[PDB]
Amino acid sequence: IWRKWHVKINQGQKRFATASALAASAVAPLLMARGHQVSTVPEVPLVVDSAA
Amino acid sequence: GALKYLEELSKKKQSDVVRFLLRVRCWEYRQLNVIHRASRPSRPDKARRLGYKAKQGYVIYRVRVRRGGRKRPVPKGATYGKPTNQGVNQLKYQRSLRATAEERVGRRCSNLRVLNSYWVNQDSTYKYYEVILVDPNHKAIRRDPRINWICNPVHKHRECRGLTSTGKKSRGLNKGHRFNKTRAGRRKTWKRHNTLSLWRYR
Amino acid sequence: LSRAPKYPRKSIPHEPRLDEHKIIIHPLNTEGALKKIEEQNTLVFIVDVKAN
Amino acid sequence: NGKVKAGQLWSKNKEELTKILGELKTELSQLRIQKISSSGAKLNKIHDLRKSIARVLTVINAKQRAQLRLFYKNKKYLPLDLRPKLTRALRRRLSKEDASRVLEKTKKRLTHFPQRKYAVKA
RNA sequence: AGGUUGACCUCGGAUCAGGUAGGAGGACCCGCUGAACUUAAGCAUAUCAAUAAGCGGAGGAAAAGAAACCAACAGGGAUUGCCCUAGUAACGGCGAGUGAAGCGGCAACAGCUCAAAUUUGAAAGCUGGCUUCGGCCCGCGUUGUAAUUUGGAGAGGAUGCUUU
Repeated sequence: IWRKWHVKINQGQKRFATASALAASAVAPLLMARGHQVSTVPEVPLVVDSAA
Repeated sequence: GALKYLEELSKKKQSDVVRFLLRVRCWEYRQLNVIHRASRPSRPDKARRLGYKAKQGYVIYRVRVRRGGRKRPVPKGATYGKPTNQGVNQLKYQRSLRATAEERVGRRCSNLRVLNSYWVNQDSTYKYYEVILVDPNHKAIRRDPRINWICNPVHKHRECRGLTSTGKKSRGLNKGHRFNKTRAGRRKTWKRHNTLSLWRYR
Repeated sequence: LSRAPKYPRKSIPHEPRLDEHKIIIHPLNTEGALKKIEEQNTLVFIVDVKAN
Repeated sequence: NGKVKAGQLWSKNKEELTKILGELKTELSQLRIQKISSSGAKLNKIHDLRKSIARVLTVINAKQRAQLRLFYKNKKYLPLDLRPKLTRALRRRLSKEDASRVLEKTKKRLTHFPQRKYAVKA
């Protein structure tokens, strides 16, 4: 059980990867290449009113 | 009070009066049994400062133990291993003869709890102790808040676990740099220093 | 002095452990018993092992 | 027949309970010989009388113990079977009053300086 | 009656009245006792190891614990445990090796009881037995049970307000 199970990652690298994923989520070709069905989505990124 | 005078007289153990009393009492105790009940403490000041009270449930037992070192129970008194450059005559027991006396008195009276014990006399062969014991099942003991802690099951056989005064002295439970290895428990400290602590995000 | 207890240790005295319904279980229906009935005026029973 | 309900037994007193016990034991002793002599539906009946004897003995014992507890209601020493069982350590444990006894100096200190109810403004 | 009648002290008896101990479990805990294989070219220091086996004693935790402490600072402030101190100070044949602690951050925090005093204008204290539950008895105890005091103080005064 004293095998190394967890990985310690720099928080700066974690934040970098989260920002890169957020930037990639706004690219409509990347959504289709990742497999989402976004052909009927009116705009990317999709922002809905908070009153709803 | 008289007990101040008894304390200052008990400090002078080489005076003529104290040596005479110790001699006659050693004779009496050597012709009595090895373990026998004392009707009252022969050193009332020492018993009182160690916790004895003239209340039902407090018992005094007098005991003599053979003084000196110890010997390993090996055949013909010899070891068949690597040479140790020393004989079995010079091995020292790690607990006191006082602690041995408290254990034997507790085994004799298994229904009581050993509170403390004190030196009363000695000769070339024996050392003599008087042991204070408390009855946990006596109502006078159980109703008194100054002593009813001993009725709890965690204080069963303090003399067998080193929780008496001589046990603390032999375990070295003192504060400071001279007691670095033993102040919190020697084997516990060794296990703490020898454990390998591995964290998740190491 | 004899004992004069302030309370009985056993509140209810126990019933006879070996009474007659436990002593006699059933007779024997074998030909040995049936022969002994006519030739010996003897009845054969199966009884408790602890009964004399 | 021979299946005595416990609701009937809970109203009887000692002597007729012993009489019912005796007649059930007698009929059981007869029907064991009937069992070893022939095969029939009497095996259900011997089972019923065994359970009926058990019920009668249970009712008699319960009433005896209730009467003994009423007799020993106000006495200092009770029989060991009528004393509460708990565990051995629980029986040897200090009573609540002896555990809650405090010294008189402690009583004075807790009387004149207890734990107060307070709050700290932000 | 005095060759008698008793009081204490010590030691005994009882299937006396009431209780308690033993064994199990033993992963963790507190002690005692205690190796060798192994590693040092071999090997009596050493290392394995203050371990395994053996023995005694507890609990849901145990143990420790309110300084005869650390320090040498502008001083910290019971105990325990984690990180760090630190593979450091230090110890060690012919060297293989061994190896803490103060400070600092954190989890959690909690403080107290006796002996040594004359209540002396009143043993004020307590086990047990019987109770009509009001109490009454047999006793323990003055070779000291209550209240008071524990070093942070306290005892005595003075003083005027607060507290239950």
